[PDB]
Parts: sequence; structure tokens; C-alpha cells
Amino acid sequence: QCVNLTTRTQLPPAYTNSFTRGVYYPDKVFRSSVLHSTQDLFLPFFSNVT
Amino acid sequence: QQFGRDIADTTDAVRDPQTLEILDITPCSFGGVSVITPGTNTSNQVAVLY
Ligand SMILES: *[C@@H]1O[C@H](CO)[C@@H](O)[C@H](O)[C@H]1NC(C)=O
Repeated sequence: QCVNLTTRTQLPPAYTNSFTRGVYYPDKVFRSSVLHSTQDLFLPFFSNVT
Repeated sequence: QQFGRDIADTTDAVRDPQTLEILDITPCSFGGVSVITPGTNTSNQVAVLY
């Protein structure tokens, strides 16, 4: 049970910026007033996104 | 979150795994012993500094 959507117009998407996005909490460890640094999968700042 | 760390990288915070209760660290007691005494030829009285 599905309907084919053939009314979609083909067009390449535009590109925007990623100034201060992609950050998230590293783990489930509470941190207060500490400058903790770690290696993790993180979106680069000011990067190209679609 | 279940655990926590301080500025000295010590597990000073923990979460109870049975209810929404959070606990921290505040020491029961402490002590640094140091004994002040004169020479054995002079006398034998001693005193302890904490
Ligand atoms: C991202 O890349 C596309 C294609 O490489 C380009 O057209 C677009 O201008 C880029 N955007 C930025 C913000 O650099």
C-alpha cells in the first residue's frame, strides 16, 4: 500500500553553514566548572552542510 | 547521567540506581599526625599535632 509521488520537481539542494551546531554531551558523566577535553565524533564548526 | 567528576578527576558524585537520588562527598574526618618532642637527654615528654 503505497502511492508514487511523481509531482516532485528535480532540483539540486542548496548549501548552508554550520557555525555553532553539532555539539552534544559526550557521555553520562556529570561535569561542573571543569574544562574537559575528549575525542569524539563531532561536527566541525563553520563547516559546509546541505 | 549516572556518574560525575570534579576538577581533580575524582568520582565525587554518583546516582542511586534505584531511585532519583543524587549524592555527593563531604568527608567524615581527616588527620595529619606530627609529633613534637625535645631530645632524649633533655626530657621525655611528647606532644602530637593533628
Ligand atoms: C558547499 O559546497 C558546495 C559544493 O561543493 C558549494 O556549492 C557551496 O557553496 C558550499 N558552501 C559553503 C558555505 O562553502
